[PDB]
Amino acid sequence: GSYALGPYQISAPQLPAYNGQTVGTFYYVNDAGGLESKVFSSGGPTPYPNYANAGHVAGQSALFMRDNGISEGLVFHNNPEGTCGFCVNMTETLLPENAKMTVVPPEGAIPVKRGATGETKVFTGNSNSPKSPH
DNA sequence: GTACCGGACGTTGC
DNA sequence: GCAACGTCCGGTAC
Ligand SMILES: [Mg+2]
Ligand SMILES: [Zn+2]
Repeated sequence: GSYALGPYQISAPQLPAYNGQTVGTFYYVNDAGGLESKVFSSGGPTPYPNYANAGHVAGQSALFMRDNGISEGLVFHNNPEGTCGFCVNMTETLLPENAKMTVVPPEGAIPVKRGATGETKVFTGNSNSPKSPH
């Protein structure tokens, strides 16, 4: 399908085959009207190791939106197992208040473990901010 | 190499 | 109310 982001109607872009590391592409709209994109990769150092979803594509996207003050965003990833239950329950925490970010798993995704979902999830950030690690 | 630990948030089962 | 459970993660004990 095609998802709306401001005035744009964007579909899923080409992503590398899932090798074991989840790679994703994140789209937003700049303070002018143009469409910008950034690639996020699983792993890497995170400022919140106390949140199990901070190392994921959805968590890195949420933290990016919080840092750069982005209100709307749209991310596509390539993980066939879907979006983990952590990213389901803690994204709105990580996300700044009233920020809208939809996470689109690859089409045809099949969850395996508990909490993982294969459908699109539209998160709405809550007034809660992430707890400091120390 | 395998096997756990662990913060943290909401869900499910009891 | 409480126990298990969820990583795309590192880190620690065998
Ligand atoms: Mg929040
Ligand atoms: Zn996740």
